[PDB]
Amino acid sequence: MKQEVTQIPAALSVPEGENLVLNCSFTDSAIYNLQWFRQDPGKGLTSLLLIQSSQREQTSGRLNASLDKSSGRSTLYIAASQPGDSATYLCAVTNFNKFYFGSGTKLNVKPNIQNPDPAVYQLRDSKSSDKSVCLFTDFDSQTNVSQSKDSDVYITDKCVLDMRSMDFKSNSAVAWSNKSDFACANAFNNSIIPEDTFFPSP
Amino acid sequence: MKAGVTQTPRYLIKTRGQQVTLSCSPISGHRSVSWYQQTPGQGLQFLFEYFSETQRNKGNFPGRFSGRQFSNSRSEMNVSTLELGDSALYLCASSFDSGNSPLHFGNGTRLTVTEDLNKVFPPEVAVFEPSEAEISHTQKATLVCLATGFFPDHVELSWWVNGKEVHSGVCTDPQPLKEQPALNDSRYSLSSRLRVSATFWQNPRNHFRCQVQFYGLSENDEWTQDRAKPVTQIVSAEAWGRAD
Repeated sequence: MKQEVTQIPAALSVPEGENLVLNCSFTDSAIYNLQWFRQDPGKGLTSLLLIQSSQREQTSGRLNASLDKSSGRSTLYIAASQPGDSATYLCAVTNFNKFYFGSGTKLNVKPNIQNPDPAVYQLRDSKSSDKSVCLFTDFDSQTNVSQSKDSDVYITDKCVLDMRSMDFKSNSAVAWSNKSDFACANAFNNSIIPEDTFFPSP
Repeated sequence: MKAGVTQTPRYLIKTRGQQVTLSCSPISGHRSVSWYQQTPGQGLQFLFEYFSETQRNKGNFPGRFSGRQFSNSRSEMNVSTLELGDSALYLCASSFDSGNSPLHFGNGTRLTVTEDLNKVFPPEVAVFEPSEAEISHTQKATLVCLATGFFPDHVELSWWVNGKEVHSGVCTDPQPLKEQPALNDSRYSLSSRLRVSATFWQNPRNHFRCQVQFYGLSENDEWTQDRAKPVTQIVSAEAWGRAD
């Protein structure tokens, strides 16, 4: 029979602190082990748990995974999620003479922003660039950043930075263009942004 | 600190029809070496596993994908007659025993197969200094670094402040954005932020550098275009703090 490994959800976005459930299933129960891994962007995989076919569960830290071999299932439980858990989580099984990986759960654990201060700032032009650059920053993690209506306006997704020695985390998205009919006042018009976002005078 | 799994080379750009050979060295004491291909469309797919110099298990790749293992457990794989769809992250994993012991992966060799080396461009890199309004409203100062117009996506961006590499206050996009989303040869852009206190930004002795390493053509690749050969290189931009 043909082994098929399935993982759900494909993507998971949750507030930090919440417990998480990652599901894996396999159609051929004749496995020697099941293994869970994380992978960060631009990196290889790190082994989290290996459950032998004769075992029902393994634990390490905040991670616990079960194996129900006859049912063809494993569940990974991540307690008390942290931003540093953000990664793609991969389930794999070892069969008699083959190895099979699921397609992954892409997990994003969002920081709790304690004092949102949403704003859109204009950065200074560079003397060695032709771009106009705008920064939407300091919004709550519930804010979603959309792409521009315009194909020559570039917008990145929210990215969280941590200023460690200040106990401070912040979200931001960058927009830029070298078109001339472009202003930071308009750059994020295709996103639903907070009504109290601060737009300083240029 | 003891070595993890090592892989060589880290980045390759090839044209269609060429061949490549990749190496992996296991963790000391691991004897099982496995190869996997990771693509966006097919995910991680098993190639083959070696133990004590012989292939123990194999996937479903055609015969133009091959491997081998030397007596000190180092392993090579080879791909001949390269196709565009061979572009992937080629991962090695070592294990004491793949049946009952964890797989330890390397960081991969990134291969890009392109129609033509004239598709390859290094990034342009620029830093954009903070907004005055940010400084007055928050007492913080965000620098932005943009790396734009590069192909393929073989870049590493890092920030350096007074010569030391920083991770606090930084966030770099996890993936780049395609400048022209519908085209297979599209050039890419990447953004990153570095946030400091207003007091740190206001000291003109503080120096900020955004570094982008780009892994490009080999000295053995032929180049006959007018523009500079897009070899492996660093492209950087910098700023100094300012009191006002």
